[PDB]
Amino acid sequence: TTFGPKACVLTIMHIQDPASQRLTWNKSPKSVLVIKKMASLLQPFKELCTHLMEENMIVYVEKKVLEDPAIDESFGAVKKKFCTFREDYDDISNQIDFIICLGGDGTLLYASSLFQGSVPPVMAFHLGSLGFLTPFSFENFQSQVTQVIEGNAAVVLRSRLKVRVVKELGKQAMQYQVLNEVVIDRGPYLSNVDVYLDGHLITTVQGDGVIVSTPTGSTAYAAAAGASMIHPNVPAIMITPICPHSLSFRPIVVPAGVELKIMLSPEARNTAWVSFDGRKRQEIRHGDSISITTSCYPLPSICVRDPVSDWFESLAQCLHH
Amino acid sequence: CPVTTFGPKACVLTIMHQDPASQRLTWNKSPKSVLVIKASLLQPFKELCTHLMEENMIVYVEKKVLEDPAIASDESFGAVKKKFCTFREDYDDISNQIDFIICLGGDGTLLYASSLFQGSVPPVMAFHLGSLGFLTPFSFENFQSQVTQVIEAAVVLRSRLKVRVVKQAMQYQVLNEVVIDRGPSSYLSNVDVYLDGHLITTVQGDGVIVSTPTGSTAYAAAAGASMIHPNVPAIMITPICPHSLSFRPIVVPAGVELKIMLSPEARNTAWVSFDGRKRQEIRHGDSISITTSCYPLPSICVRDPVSDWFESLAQCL
Amino acid sequence: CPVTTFGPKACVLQNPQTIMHIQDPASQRLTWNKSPKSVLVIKKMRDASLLQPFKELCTHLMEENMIVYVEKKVLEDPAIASDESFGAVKKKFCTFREDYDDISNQIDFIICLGGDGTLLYASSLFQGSVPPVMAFHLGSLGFLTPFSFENFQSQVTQVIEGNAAVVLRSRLKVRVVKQAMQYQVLNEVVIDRGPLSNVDVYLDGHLITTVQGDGVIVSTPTGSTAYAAAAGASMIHPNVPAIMITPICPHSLSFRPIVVPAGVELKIMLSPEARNTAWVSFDGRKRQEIRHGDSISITTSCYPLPSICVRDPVSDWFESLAQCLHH
Amino acid sequence: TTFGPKACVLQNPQTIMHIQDPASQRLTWNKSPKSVLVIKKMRDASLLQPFKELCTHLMEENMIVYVEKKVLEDPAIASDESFGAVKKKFCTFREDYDDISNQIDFIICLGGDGTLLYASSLFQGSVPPVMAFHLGSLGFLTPFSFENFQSQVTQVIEGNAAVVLRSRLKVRVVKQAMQYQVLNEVVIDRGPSSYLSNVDVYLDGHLITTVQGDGVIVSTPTGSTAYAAAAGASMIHPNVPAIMITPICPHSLSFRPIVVPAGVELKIMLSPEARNTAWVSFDGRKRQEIRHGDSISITTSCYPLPSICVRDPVSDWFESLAQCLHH
Repeated sequence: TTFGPKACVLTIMHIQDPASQRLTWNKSPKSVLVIKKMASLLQPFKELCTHLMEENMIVYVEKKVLEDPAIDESFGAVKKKFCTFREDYDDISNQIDFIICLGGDGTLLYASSLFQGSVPPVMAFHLGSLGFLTPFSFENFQSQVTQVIEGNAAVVLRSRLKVRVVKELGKQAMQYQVLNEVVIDRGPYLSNVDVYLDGHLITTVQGDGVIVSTPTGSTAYAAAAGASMIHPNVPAIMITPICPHSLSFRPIVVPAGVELKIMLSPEARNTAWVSFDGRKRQEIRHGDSISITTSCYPLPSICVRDPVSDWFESLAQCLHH
Repeated sequence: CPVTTFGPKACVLTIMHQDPASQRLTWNKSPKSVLVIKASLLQPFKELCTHLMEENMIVYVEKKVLEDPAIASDESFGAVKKKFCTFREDYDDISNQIDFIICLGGDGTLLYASSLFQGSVPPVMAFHLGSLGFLTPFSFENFQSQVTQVIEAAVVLRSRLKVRVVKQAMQYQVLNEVVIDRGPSSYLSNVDVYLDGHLITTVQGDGVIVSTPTGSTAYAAAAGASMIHPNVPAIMITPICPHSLSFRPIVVPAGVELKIMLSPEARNTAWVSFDGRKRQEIRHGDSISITTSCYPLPSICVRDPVSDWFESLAQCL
Repeated sequence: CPVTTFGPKACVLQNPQTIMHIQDPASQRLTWNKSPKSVLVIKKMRDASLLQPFKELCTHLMEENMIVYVEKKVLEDPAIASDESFGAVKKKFCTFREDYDDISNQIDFIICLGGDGTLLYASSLFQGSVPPVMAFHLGSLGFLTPFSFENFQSQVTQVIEGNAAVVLRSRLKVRVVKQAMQYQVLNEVVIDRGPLSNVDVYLDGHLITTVQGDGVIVSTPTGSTAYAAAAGASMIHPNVPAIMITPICPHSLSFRPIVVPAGVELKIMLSPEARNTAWVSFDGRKRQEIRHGDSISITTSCYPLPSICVRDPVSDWFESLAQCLHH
Repeated sequence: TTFGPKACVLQNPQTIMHIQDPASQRLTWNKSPKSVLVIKKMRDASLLQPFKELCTHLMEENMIVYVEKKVLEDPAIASDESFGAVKKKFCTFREDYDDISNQIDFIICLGGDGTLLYASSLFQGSVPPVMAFHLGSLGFLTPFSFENFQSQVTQVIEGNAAVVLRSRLKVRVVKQAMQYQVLNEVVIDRGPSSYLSNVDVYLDGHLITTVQGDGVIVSTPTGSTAYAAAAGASMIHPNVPAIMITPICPHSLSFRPIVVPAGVELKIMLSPEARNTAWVSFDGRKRQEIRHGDSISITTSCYPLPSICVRDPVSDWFESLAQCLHH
């Protein structure tokens, strides 16, 4: 904090080291929500659920998972002991102690959509490929699940973005938590979307649109639009234009504490559309604003080895293929 | 600052202790020595140095600056020219003699300041005359009052990389980047990149750039990297014209240790550069270790860390 | 002239059915079999800077005893409607309705005021043979507007009375079979996803890939400075015979833009596994859904757009490129 | 062709060009081939058995087989006692010392990558027909599978095989005038200079831009899958007549890759204000310094490389593209 022989820097933040973080259970978990990728995961699902119940724990699954014809007379005993919820009708946000994901892709996106406030710890398993969000192998799953419950497992606090859509009626405000990104794209050539950073007009996006992503979302849609692969321990917000009219408009990475305000330019002839992790697509009209900030509710991803090692392994596998 | 509770039963159990957007400069003692680093700049150089001396301060400059016939022929500036405290770039170490640095003109003035201060760096106040750039936020108009205001200020702590080359061990502090390229070799490079001891990949292409957020607007930008705000703690790995098009630029946490060396199967040698200078050959068995330096470059703001960068981007776009 | 002998013993047989007879793309000139009488004037919409040049050019063309056509909506604009001086001229225009009237065989040559969509709007009106297009720039040079409005009278006269140079800007013929519909595009045909696309791309009957990404742009060398430019394509001189296939934000980063010969036939359709529908658009217009079983067949049109040159096809593009890289 | 109701383009004999259809070209032997040059990919053990098999067959078919001296020096070839009889019957040449340009009737390449580059460097005039085999992956320049090679080699010798005439660039370096033929590209880079390059690019005498970056790649459609691919260029079918100009890590992000007509003349030289020197490479070989006053003139060569086809120019490339996008 000393700069040369006479100067120094004089507000102080208290953050735990992202590389040293571990999970703690104030009380032993009892309710577990199981999420599986929407056929190879049928036997692992059946095996996991039987184990969790034999370990005296209430298992939650979406109603549609048990409706699948593949889900068996032998599994009937377990099938009857499940706690089911309906995705579009039921709120299980405050009922779940722990989350287990079977398979990759949108399992963690789906977990994030169910938990729009505090997110319970997430243990993600891979069956097919390693991916970036599923570090655990299903081999010796019983001992690993036990070590996560009984021990102090390492975690990556995968940041999320808080997205507030204010629409003129009074006014109506809608809040969304995105794990990967928030896309603002043109309606059916040139969008006219104004991007403000901490109150400063940064630019008017003219092109297909803009992706505002988290380091977790750096391997998602933004990757395809020219963004960098960002380790989930890097505190930042990424702004990636989609097919910009100005080729000089390169992807941008800003500090996690900035506030983004996105709205249609007053001169905008056409409307724009906003999407939250590819879901809940809705129109942005004149007078409507989208405010993006880093959420105070990150997704706690449990680790196999540690935050750095797990991502490096996923990167090494990514660059081997 | 995230909520540390995860659902109804879990939470997180090493604790680190300043907001990068709220940082300001403090003088334990008033500055007495200023280092000035700089044809369009000749009159503002004379103007500034006459002002700094009139404000009772020892002004340091490199010997070659005063050797210039534009400075040497000026008889009026002969009184000031004699009062400067000179140093020789390659022979003299002024690292612990300078209290504050002033840069005239853009480009490699900050790179040059970084090379002179391989330990703690005094605060840098950079002026632009031509274009705004990304590292020169101050306008030379009303400089007298601006400098008075800086002495009697907001700052960005621009991180640097600590580079260790073992072939004999050599240490270098780089402000922008360290480039490892194939040099005169036609054949694609065979550079092994290790992150915290883990072999990530073998770079096959023109090479790899390992940069700081400050260096993101430099060479890495041209190689497909993102523009990273200097308040983001991170190290960047950008391949140069990679053979695999899927090999995207990478941004890693500031606390990782990078190890770069030739692949055992490498038929040709690689070359390492430090902020474009001190180019040298990398042979088999030689290693380049890269970590974030504990000595960042303190760049003084015209407005604030966020606003300054946004305007440099507004001018860029 | 390439040497047709390959080493001491081999060569390529120079057969009459293999030798093509193409007019030099760099040496082409315009000829009037009869003097033009009708002119179509197209001006960039909602640009106030073009109002005075429009009125000036229209007054001149009529004073040169010629029927000046404009779309009805152009004269409806309050900027034109409020001007009392332009009344005499305003009454002498032949107006047509964009969506109702076919002026394809009534127009002798076209004049464009400003860049952007002016030329693609001309292409949409002429789905068969296209009359000569003389495009003017007011703001920046651009790539499709070579003429300066300074001394326009003499230039318009030189184009009518002389043998002006031309670039035959190729177009694509697009057949949509859902019922068959035919479209001519100057720049591109975009096949994009609805709110991961699963669009199959066939080249001369061969399935090349399934596009998982935002979609695909199939463009002409003229379209290379348009939408495809923003999606990572190259700038292609309009005298280069080719079809461009540019993916939009592909899932596979290794999927680079592709340039194929002008004589290939592209067939685009939804992959059998496509859960969502795709959308096809023609120079950003006439957007329509693509369902399972529907096909889009793309070939080079036999009706290219004749763009009049200030100097020549090569010189004009080089000048536009030099100005493009100066900015 | 007509353009609207009254205009057309004058079809003049001095304007009409007589170009061979690139899709219809086939190989003809004026005399049966006797001397074959065999080129195999360096540091690849998988090609050793195919090499031995091929060279035993060619000699059994009473033909003189040429190989570079270093190929037979390899311990894998040198130790094999069974291959000794064939090893003694080869005509060896020394790469940089011997000129075999007028001794070879036919070229066979084993494996991809630099094999065709190496063939091109040996034949700076007329190039004998090239039959390229793939063992590992299909690639873009090796269409033949080594399975049933005997019958394929015979069909190429006894028949009228289809051919792609892969254009080359003629490069004249005046620094003393030297001439070079490149199959893929000519690179002009900043070399060891920390400072951004200052390379002036002229197209048909017109100064287009000053490249300030790592440098510029001037490539052929064949070279589009080589170095230029890595620098942001498009994949161009080898039947597209064109020259490609791709900047390497340009200082201006707006500087996109460019595709120009095959008949343009490029002149590259240092900007008068250039503080540092540039370096010119020819297919990654013969690297040399470019000082003030030195010029590089690039045009399409009159000696293209005749690549023999498995099926045809279009089909072969589409298959290579389909395999490229499958991986």
